This record gives sequence, C-alpha cells and structure tokens, in this order.
Amino acid sequence: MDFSRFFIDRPIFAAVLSILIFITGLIAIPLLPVSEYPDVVPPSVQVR
Amino acid sequence: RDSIRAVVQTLLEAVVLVVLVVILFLQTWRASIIPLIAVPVSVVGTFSILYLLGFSLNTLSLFGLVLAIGIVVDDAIVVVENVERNIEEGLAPLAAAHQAMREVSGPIIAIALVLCAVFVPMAFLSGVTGQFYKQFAVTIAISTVISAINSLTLSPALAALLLKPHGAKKDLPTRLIDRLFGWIFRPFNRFFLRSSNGYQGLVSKTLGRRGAVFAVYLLLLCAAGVMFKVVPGGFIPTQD
Amino acid sequence: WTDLSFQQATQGNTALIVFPVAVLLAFLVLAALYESWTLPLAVILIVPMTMLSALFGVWLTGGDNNVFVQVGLVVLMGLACKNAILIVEFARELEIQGKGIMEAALEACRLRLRPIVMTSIAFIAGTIPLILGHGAGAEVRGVT
Repeated sequence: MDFSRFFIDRPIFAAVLSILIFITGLIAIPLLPVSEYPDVVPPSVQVR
Repeated sequence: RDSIRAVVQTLLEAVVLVVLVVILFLQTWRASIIPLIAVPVSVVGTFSILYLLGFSLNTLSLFGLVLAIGIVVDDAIVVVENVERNIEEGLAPLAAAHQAMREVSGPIIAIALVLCAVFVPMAFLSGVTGQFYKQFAVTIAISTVISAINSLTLSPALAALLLKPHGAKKDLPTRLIDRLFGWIFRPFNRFFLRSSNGYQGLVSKTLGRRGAVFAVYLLLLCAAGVMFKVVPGGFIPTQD
Repeated sequence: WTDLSFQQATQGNTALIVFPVAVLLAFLVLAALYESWTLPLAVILIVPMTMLSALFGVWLTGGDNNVFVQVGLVVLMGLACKNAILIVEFARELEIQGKGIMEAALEACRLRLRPIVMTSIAFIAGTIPLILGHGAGAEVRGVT
C-alpha cells in the first residue's frame, strides 16, 4: 500500500493529523473523573 | 402552534426568494432545475438523521433549516455555473461536466469539511445554551453534508443530461421564459457586466496599495474587539 | 438565583470556548487540505471582519448579545470561510499552472466573482423573511 508514501510528500497534512489528536486529548484531561480505582466497589444499601 | 406555523411559512418564503434568485442568475429552466432539486433532498432528508439523534421539530431546529435554504443551493449553483461556462467555451455537455467536476470537486469537499469543523464544537456543549446551539449546528451541518453529497453525485449527472450546447434551438418552455421574463434578464446581464468589469479595475488598483489596505485592516481588527464590549450581554430575549 | 436566572448564572463563558476552538479547527482543516501554513491564514483573517459586520447590525438596532445573536455568529463563521475558499483555492491552482502571484490572484477573482456573488446574494435573499418577520416568534427570528 501507498498509505505511508502519501504522507511523505505532505508534511503539513501529517503534522495537522498529529496536532488534532494532541489538542483533543488536552481538552478531555480536565473532563475525566479522578479516583483511586475503577468502579469495582460493590454498591451497598443499609437498612437501620 | 402559531409560532411553529410561522417558522414553517418563513421556510416557504425563503424558498421562493432563493428560487427567484437562482432563476434570475441562470435564466434557463434546464439549468435552474438542478439547484432546485437539491433543496428538497437536503431539507427533507435532514429529518431522517434528526429522528436518529432524538431531536424534535422545535422552533430552533426548524429555524436552522430556514438559514440552510441559502446554503444548500451554493454547491449546486457552483457546479451549474461552471458547466455552463465550459459550454460557452465550446465543450460538449458531457465533456463540460467532466471538466467542471475536476475543478470544483476540491472546493466543494473543502467547504463542506470547513462548515462541519465549525459546527462540531457545538455538539459537545451542555446546558440551556448548549442545547440551543446543538439544534442549529446539527441541523445546518446535516443539510450541508447532504447538499455536498447531492452536488457531487446528482448535479453533474443532471447537468450532462439537461444542458444543451451553445446556440442550440430553444424548446417551448425556454422560449416561453424568454418572452415573459426576458425584460429582466437583458438589463440585469448588462448591469452585471458593468459592475463586474468596473470591479476588476478596483482590484487592480488595490493590489498596488497593500500597505495602506493592511494598515486599515489593523484598525478594523481592533474595532471588532471593541464591539464585543459595546453591545450588552444577554441570554434569551423576551417575546410576545 | 432561580428559574432562568439560575441558568444564566450557571452557564460559563460558552462563547469563549467554542469560538476559538472552531476557528482553530477550521485553520487546521484548511492547512491539511491545501498544504500550507500561511494559505489558511488568508481565509481565517476575514473571520474577525465577520464579527464586526454582524455586531454592527445588532448595535444599530439596539440589540444585545443574546443566544440568538451568537448562533448567527457561528453560522456566519462557516459562510465567511466559504467565500474566502473560493478565491484562494483557484489562485493556488493558477500559480501551479505557471502564473505569477499577482496574475493568478487577479485572474482567480475574475473567474470566481460570479459564483461568489451568486451564493452571497442567494443566502442574503434567504434572510429577508427573517428581517421582515411578522406574527408569532418574529422577535427571535428578527434578532438572528
């Protein structure tokens, strides 16, 4: 395939594709919840 | 109910004015029909995606379609205008369609991508303002995408079939249009030529004074940022 | 704050995130498609001219920067770029065909003036019912 050889002649297209991935990741960093572990703790209901 | 009926009537009023403009510029039933096909396809075809996304026929989504009336015809007009110019250059209608579409395929896809790139940030918003943005952005983006697809596929096919070479015999619908509405086209065509030719001289003069033009632009750049402070802020206007 | 005032206070600077991000996204797309860093700059430089023209209409009518004004700005951003793309793309191709910088730009404007005026007037004619709106909902339609 010529997929990789198509980008050697277009450095700006290759650069833009990598930039788009990077900036999108920066946006999502403050949007992610922060916790010690994933949702592994069983939910419990207490009757008193 | 009255508000929704009004925005639907506004949609119909916008179609009539847009259709009139297309006929005024193309001045042929064989040519003006191609942009007019793209209007129902893009507008009505949008509702299929709205159902999938769970949208509603509110007064903003319907309002987004009203603004999209003048946008869906843009891609079809570009194709038809380019094919017609090639015909005036002596090319056959089938050859003109091939020649025009190796020229406008780039910008048509480029314009569609740029429009989508502008509206996709709105789809990620939340809240009252985010929902309001989502109705307009999603509706207009879908209409433009369908219009771009229709212009890339159906517009060249109809152009190579309906359009005829220069100097060909005028059929009865065409000679009919020429006799009731020819008195608009002839003054308009010469008025357009005078405006365009004079505009060409204006560009030639302004290209030698880029320094003066750039200096004026810097003032306008500051003026645009000033006006974001002059106008008071608001959220939602009151209505009767 | 309660009711709509709660929503008005709760919402952030929603214009301050989407407007620069959308401009950045448009700039990156143009650079990728047309293989240049300065060519997209020729297109996005007209976006500030769009806001000045749009905010001039709302200021002349005594309006305010409400939501319906902002959605008009978003629409205008895409259409402003579309007009610029038509001029720039053809001048780029004419230079490849061996024409000079001034010659290609001058020739591209001549051959692309008609589609630009045709589309600009076509959209403008579509906003006449909004400008001359009447009846129910005419206030919000007139604002946009």
